[PDB]
Amino acid sequence: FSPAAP
Amino acid sequence: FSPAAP
Amino acid sequence: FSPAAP
Amino acid sequence: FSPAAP
Amino acid sequence: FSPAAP
Amino acid sequence: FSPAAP
Amino acid sequence: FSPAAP
Amino acid sequence: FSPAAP
Amino acid sequence: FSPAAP
Amino acid sequence: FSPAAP
Amino acid sequence: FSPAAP
Amino acid sequence: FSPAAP
Amino acid sequence: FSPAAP
Amino acid sequence: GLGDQVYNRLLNERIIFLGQPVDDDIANKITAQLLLLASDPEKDIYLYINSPGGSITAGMAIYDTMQYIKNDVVTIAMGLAAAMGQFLLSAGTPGKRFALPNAEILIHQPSAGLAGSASDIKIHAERLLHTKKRMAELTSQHTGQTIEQITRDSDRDRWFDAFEAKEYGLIDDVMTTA
Amino acid sequence: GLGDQVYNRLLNERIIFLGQPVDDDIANKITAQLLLLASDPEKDIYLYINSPGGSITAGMAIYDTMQYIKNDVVTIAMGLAAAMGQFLLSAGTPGKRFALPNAEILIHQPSAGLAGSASDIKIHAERLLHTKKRMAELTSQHTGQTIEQITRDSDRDRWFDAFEAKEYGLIDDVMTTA
Amino acid sequence: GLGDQVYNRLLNERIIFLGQPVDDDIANKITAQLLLLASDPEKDIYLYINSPGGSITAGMAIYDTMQYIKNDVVTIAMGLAAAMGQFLLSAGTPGKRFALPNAEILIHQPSAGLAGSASDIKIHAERLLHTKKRMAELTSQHTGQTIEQITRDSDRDRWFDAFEAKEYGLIDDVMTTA
Amino acid sequence: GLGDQVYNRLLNERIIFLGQPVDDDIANKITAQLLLLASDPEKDIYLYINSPGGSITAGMAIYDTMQYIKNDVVTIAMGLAAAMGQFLLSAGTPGKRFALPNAEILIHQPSAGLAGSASDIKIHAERLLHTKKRMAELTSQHTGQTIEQITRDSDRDRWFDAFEAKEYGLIDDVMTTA
Amino acid sequence: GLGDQVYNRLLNERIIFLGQPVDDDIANKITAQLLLLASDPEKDIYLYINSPGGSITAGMAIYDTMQYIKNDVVTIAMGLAAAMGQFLLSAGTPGKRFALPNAEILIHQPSAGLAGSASDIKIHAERLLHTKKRMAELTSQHTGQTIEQITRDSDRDRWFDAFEAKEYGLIDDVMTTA
Amino acid sequence: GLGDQVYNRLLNERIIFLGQPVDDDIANKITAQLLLLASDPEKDIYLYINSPGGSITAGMAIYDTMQYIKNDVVTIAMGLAAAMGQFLLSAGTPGKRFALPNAEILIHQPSAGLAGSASDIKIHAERLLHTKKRMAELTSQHTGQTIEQITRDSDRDRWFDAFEAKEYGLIDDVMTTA
Amino acid sequence: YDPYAKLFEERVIFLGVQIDDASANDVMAQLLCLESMDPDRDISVYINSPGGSFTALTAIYDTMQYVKPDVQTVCMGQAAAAAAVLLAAGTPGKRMALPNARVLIHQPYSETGRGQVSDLEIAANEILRMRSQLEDMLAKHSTTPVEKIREDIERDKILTAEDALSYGLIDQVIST
Amino acid sequence: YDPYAKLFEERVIFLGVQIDDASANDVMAQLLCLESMDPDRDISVYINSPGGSFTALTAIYDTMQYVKPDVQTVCMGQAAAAAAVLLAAGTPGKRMALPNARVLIHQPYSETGRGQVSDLEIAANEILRMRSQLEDMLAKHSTTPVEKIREDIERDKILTAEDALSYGLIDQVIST
Amino acid sequence: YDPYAKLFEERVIFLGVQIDDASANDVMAQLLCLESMDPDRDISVYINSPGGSFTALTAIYDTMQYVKPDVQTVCMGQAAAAAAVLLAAGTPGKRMALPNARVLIHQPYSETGRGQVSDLEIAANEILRMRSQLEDMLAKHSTTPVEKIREDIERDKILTAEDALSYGLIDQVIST
Amino acid sequence: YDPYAKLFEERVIFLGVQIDDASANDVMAQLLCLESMDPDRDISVYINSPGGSFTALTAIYDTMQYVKPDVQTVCMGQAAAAAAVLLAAGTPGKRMALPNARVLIHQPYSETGRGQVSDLEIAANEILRMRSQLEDMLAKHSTTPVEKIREDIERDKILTAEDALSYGLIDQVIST
Amino acid sequence: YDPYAKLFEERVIFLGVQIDDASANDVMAQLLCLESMDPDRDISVYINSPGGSFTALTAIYDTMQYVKPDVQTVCMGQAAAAAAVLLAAGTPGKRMALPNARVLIHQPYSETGRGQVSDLEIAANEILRMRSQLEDMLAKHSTTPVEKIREDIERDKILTAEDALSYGLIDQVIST
Repeated sequence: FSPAAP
Repeated sequence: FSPAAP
Repeated sequence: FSPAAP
Repeated sequence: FSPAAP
Repeated sequence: FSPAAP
Repeated sequence: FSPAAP
Repeated sequence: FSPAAP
Repeated sequence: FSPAAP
Repeated sequence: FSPAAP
Repeated sequence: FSPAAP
Repeated sequence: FSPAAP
Repeated sequence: FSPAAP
Repeated sequence: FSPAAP
Repeated sequence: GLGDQVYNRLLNERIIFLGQPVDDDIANKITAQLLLLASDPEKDIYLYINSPGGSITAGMAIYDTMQYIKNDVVTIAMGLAAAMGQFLLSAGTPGKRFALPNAEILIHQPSAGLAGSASDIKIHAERLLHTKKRMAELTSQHTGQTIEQITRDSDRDRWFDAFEAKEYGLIDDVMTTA
Repeated sequence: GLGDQVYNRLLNERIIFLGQPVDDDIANKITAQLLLLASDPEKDIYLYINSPGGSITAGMAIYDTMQYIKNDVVTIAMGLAAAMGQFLLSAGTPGKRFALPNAEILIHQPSAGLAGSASDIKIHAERLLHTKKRMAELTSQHTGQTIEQITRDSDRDRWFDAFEAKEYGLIDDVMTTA
Repeated sequence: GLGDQVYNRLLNERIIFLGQPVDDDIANKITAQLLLLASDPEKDIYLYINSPGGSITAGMAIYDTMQYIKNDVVTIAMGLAAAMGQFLLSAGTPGKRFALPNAEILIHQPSAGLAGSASDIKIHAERLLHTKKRMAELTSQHTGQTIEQITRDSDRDRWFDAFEAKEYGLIDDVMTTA
Repeated sequence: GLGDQVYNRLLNERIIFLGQPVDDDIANKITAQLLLLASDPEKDIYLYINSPGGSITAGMAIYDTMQYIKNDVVTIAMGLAAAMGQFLLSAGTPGKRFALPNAEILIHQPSAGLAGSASDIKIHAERLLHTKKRMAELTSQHTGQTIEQITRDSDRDRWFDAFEAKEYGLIDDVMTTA
Repeated sequence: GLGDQVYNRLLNERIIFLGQPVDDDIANKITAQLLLLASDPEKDIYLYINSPGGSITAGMAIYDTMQYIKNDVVTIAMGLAAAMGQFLLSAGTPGKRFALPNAEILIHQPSAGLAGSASDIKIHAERLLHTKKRMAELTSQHTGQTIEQITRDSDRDRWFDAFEAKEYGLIDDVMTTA
Repeated sequence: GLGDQVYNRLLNERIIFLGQPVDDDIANKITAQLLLLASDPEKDIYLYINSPGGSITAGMAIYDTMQYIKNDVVTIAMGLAAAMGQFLLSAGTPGKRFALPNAEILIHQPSAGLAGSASDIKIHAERLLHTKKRMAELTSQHTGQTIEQITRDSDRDRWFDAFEAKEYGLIDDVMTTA
Repeated sequence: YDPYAKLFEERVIFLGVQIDDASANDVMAQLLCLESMDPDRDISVYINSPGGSFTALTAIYDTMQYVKPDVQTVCMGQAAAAAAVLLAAGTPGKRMALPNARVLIHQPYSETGRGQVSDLEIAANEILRMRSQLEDMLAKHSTTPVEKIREDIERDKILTAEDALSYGLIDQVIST
Repeated sequence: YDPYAKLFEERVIFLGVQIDDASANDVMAQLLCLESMDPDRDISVYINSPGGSFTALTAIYDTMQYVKPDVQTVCMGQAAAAAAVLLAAGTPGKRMALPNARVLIHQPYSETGRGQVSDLEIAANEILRMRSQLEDMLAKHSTTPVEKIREDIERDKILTAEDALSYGLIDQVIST
Repeated sequence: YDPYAKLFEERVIFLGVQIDDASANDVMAQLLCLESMDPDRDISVYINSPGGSFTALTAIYDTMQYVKPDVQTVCMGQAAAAAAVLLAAGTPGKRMALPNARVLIHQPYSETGRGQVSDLEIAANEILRMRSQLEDMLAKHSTTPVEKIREDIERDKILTAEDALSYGLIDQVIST
Repeated sequence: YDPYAKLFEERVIFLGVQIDDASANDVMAQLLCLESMDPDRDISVYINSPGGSFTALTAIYDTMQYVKPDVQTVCMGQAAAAAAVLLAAGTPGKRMALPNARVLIHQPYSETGRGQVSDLEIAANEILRMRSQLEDMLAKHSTTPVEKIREDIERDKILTAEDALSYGLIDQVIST
Repeated sequence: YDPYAKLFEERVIFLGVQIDDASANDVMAQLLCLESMDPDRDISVYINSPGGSFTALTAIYDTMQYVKPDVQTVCMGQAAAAAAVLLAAGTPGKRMALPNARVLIHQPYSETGRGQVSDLEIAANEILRMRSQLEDMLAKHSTTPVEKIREDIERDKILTAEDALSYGLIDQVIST
């Protein structure tokens, strides 16, 4: 999940 | 059931 | 059952 | 139940 | 059962 | 249970 | 069972 | 059981 | 199954 | 089973 | 778990 | 099992 | 388990 | 028992109930009751039908003992009359078959299960076909409809209201109130 | 309460019902009833058959007590009479066997199951074959057909209506009306 | 049901049925009935046996009760008499044992199941062997055959009709007709 | 129906049957019957034992009510008398214990099962050991054997005939005929 | 019919049996019988206990009924008296509690199962603790022991024979013979 | 035999037992008994409660038929009175509700389970909430507590001793002794 | 397992389980794979089975009939019902059996599901036609006429190696 | 299966089943393996579970608390009981939820077996202490005081993404 | 598992389960594969089984008798009816057993399913013929006459190593 | 799974299931395998188990005592009676627990089979001796005297991290 | 699993399950494989079992006796019935047990199925002979005489490490 996770 | 039975 | 039994 | 039944 | 029992 | 019932 | 019971 | 009950 | 399938 | 199969 | 195990 | 089998 | 097994 | 008491008294009057699927036990009891009430050769018998049907053989025993005696039997359908139930209901003496206004009748085709070797399956197959033909012929004779019409209408389950049953010939007349 | 009362009041008329598969306890009950009714040596005993059959030994006990006594036994078939049922039906006094017009009679061949070692299986096999031959000879004697005719006819299950069973020798005459 | 009063009316004539597998309950019933009928010491007691057998201990209790009283016991076999059934059949008073023409008598050897440690199993094994020896000795004493003849004949199950059982010694005479 | 009036008329003769494994219900029933018959303090009470045993506590209740009353109790064993059964058999009044010639007596050591934590299992263990010692002492007191002899003979199950039981001390005398 | 007859004729002598685990039905029966016998305010009521335990609320209902009536309740324990059984046994009128020489008494701690959310578990936990304290105080009041002695002794199950139960205070006196 | 006799003889004194979970059958029986005893309108009717609760509808039927008649209903609590049981307990005539000293009263708000589509779940949810509010208002009216106080106290299960129940208002007075 | 795969390259196919859909599919897939290889090489089928389903029976039989390479069959321990006609369905002159073989032939068994009599009539007619097809198919694969099978198949019949050879089910018995 | 390991190389851990011993052991082993690498990389835990045991709950929680690397948590679908407290146990400022995510908080449920009164008392005291510790530790990770926490936890409480953000269980909701 | 195959390359076959279709097929496939190599090497089989079906029994017997290579058979622990006849079916002069081995011989046990009396008669005659062939083969493979086998087979018979050696079921007992 | 073996190469052993024969067998198999390498490296055992059989825990304890390398134990999640004794069985100064871990000690429980009262007496003496040996061994690995733990073991006792440290079952509680 | 295979190279065989056909078959398969690898190096057997069948017991015992290299055996945790006798069956002077071992010797148990009394007599004689053989072969491997085994086996007997060493079951107890 980037941004921001990753 | 009369009439007519009985 | 008559006749004939009974 | 009277009245009225019985 | 007669004769002979009874 | 008397008294008082019965 | 007699004798002797009864 | 008498005596004493009954 | 050839011929003809394959 | 040879002979003769195979 | 170091430190200190390992 | 040798000797003697095998 | 050595010594002595193995 | 209250239920045993009420059945005893109603049977004492003239009446016979049928309120469960037809099997050997209930058929034997009904046959015994019919024979017992047959002692008087003048008073008629009354049979109340409320059942989803049952075995063919028991129903045919009941049908035969109904047809045997001189005493006229008057069938009244209440609730549901299906499979052998409607057959027994239609088995009553002509002009003396009745149903309640909300009574519901179901014409059904015989069904059974088979197992075994090929020859046994064969034999039971012709036996079932013969039974079906027997039932169709009896229904056609009783209702007055033509044989092929009956065997065509019995292909699938068919539902009937009181007036539809009266028109079809299953029931002589429908009662409305006392 | 209904069934017991009607069965009692029918038993006072020398009528015996057989409306369930034949096993030990019902066989003992029927034997007791037959012995009880045997007290009067002139009045005949009427027996009604509606059963799919049962155990061999119980049926043979009923058969032996049936032909033990002087009292003539009149068998009436209603509904279904199969396996031991038809044997008891045809075991009645000659000239006094009847069936309802829509009664079905099934000639059936004995079946059983075996278990154990080879010797036990053997012994039970000869015993069962002896029972087969005993039944075949008895029914050939009763019906009037020859032994090999019965043996070939009884290889598979066979069905009979009233009239073809009557002409086959199983039944003396068929009931029509009261 | 009919069973209770029919059995009572038959017992009023000194008649006892054994129409089920032998266990503690039926053995207690039969012993009680034998003791009750033993009140009159000049009337015979008749026992009709139709059973496939049961437990050894209950049968031995019944046998001891039979042997205890001075009332002569007449045993009649109908249907099947096997295991303890045939033992009780042959345990009757000499010259007073009968069977129906189509009755089957099965000479059977005791069987049981064992469980537990290697020491308890031993003790139960000698107890079972002792029971076997006593049964064989009692049968030989009652039938007149020798010990070893009964022992060799009882290795496997054996079947007897009325006549060959009469010839063997298990039955004094065969019933023919009333 | 039948099966209860015989017990009534036997109880009218001061005879009590124990034909089932000993549990709470039968123990309470037998205790009630013993107290009921204890109303007359000069007529003996006869107890017939045929059972494979049961719970310890129920048998002990029966035992205590046997030696509570003045009436002398006479025990007769037929069939099987095992575990609690033989204890009740040997608990009778001295000189008034009998067995039938083919009866079997089994001396059996008590057994049970335990569950729970270490302390609960411990407590139940000493309770079971105390019950063991109690039973051994009572048996030795009744039969006249020493404590060591009884406790060594009761390590495993033991079987006894009528004569072996008479010689050991479990039975005062064995009857042969009436 | 034997059990009902003997229980009725014993109840006519003001004797009540508690020979099964204590539940709602038996508690209601005992309460009804106690109220019925409470019609005469001069004749004492004798209650016999052979029970392995039961529920708490039913036992407390019986205890309250016993304490309410003016009739003295004489308790006799035979066989086993455990859990609620010993509580009812020790709940009798002072000077009128007895046990048989081989009677066995078990002091037990209440046990139950709980389920649900944390709050429900909590609430039922204090309810169980309150019930346990209630029982401990009641039995300490009845026996004469102090609260702390009862709490220490009731932590685990404890067994008592007749004499040590008499010494403890659970039983006022032990009977030996009639 | 015992239970029917004692219940009949207690009902002859206008005493009704409720000693089992409340369902349709017991509610119908209690309604019938209340109507029957309502024939005499100048004698009180006494109702004994020992039950762990039951269905809402049956309890409300009993409640309505309890307050329909002029006869004053005196409720006595023994053992356990929980869920609908305590609701019936507190529904008695004011000034005539009593409990035994060791009786326990459990206040328990209703519980149920639902299944189906969203709309059906909704409808049953408002029906259940309306039933809960109905119960809360009725309890507040009967006990004299404010409605919000009862609602707050009924969120969880609550236990009450006899004296706490008296202080709260559920019970008018406590039976000390006869 | 490894031995089955190793024997596979020797054109040897086991039929050691009850005949059903999965086993038939595997057997016919193997037959197609082998015929896709050198079509001048025989395929050996070792049969040890108590029979099984029927559609699998006919599918395997048709697959054997279609494949141009000659297929030989060897009885093994037991061949009953379906296995009997698989064993008899091999190419002429290439049917073998072990000295202690145990061959059983019996008419098909079936259980028509319960229902109204029209469905049972349809199913019974289909069963009868199936039985007629099988008697004809077994008659054309053996020297015995149709009527001889009519007497023989009505009950179960058991034949040994020599009995099967004399009857015509197999061609030769393996000795050593 | 392949995508699980493929995500695993990117320091992403799924918690998609009920919390029990085996799943907790796997999760803690993965956490230890990830922290065995350079501790300067964050660990992402994706939570979609209806809860489970409490001992495993605590094991995973204090395993997360022990490791130096920051642990971020992202909720998906739902998070109840164990899942909710594990989600709230992430590093501050690094808790995320999806717009349609569901959060459920409820007090622990237990099934204390039958036993003597002393055993029931011991188990009940343990359950009460466990619930008190759980609510205190949850209040530690949230802005709300403990009083509000045990007011709310008495029944079931269900919060959406915005509700969780306002309550303090979630630092920020994922949008796109 | 690895030791099974490793011993298999040494022409050693285990029979450690009950005799049935699958085990018989597997063991005789192993026999065929082993004899596919040079037929001048013996095949050793170790028997430890409580027996099994008679058809698979006969299949294994026939495939042992067919192959040219001699077969060693060694009893190991316990050998029941089918196991006993396999052990006695080895090449003469080269069948051994362990000092504490137990050998058991008993007549076949069968379960004729219920049905028509003609079907039961056919099955009973088949069982009788099968059993008779069994003692005929056993007497052929032993030194005792057929009548002696008839007398000794009617009940269960249990023989030790020395008893089996004296009886002719075993040619030698290995000590060490 | 991969993480288990990967953690294994750093001499870390999980005990996350009930104590029984198979798990214990694997446990001391791994203990001996780690012994196979240099005996100067410690062995770390992570314990999260609700306990289990007594013979298995005793075998693991004996293996731990026999191993010359010092073995350190870390409790986390929960430790029941078997887990408690194994955790306390570690070398002195090397027993750790996580801050929120739960420790439980209770006397052994067993289900003695129904049988002859002599058998029950033997089993009861055996279980009493086993409990005495267990409590003596527990007193060996703790500063508390034997009588104190006999009093404390009669019922269930539950200790937290600080409680266990004060009691003597844990040398130190790790924080971060 | 990997540790079992790795320990296999050092001639260490586990017996951690109940004695039956499959486990025994694996056991003597491994014993024969180790014999083949090297006839001049000992084989170590670690026993932790509650017992099992008797035929498998005797098979393993005979395999141990036939193997020329000595067989080390050590008890681990608990050994009973088959395990006890197998542990006592090791080479003289080289049998060991752990300090907290638990050895149980008990009389054989079985279940004679329902049958005709002649069959029960045959089975009873067989079990008695099995008992006599087992006791004689056990007394052979111990200093105690046969009648001493008669007194000591009639019920269950439990021996610890020192008790087993004194009685003769164990040659030496492993200390550390």
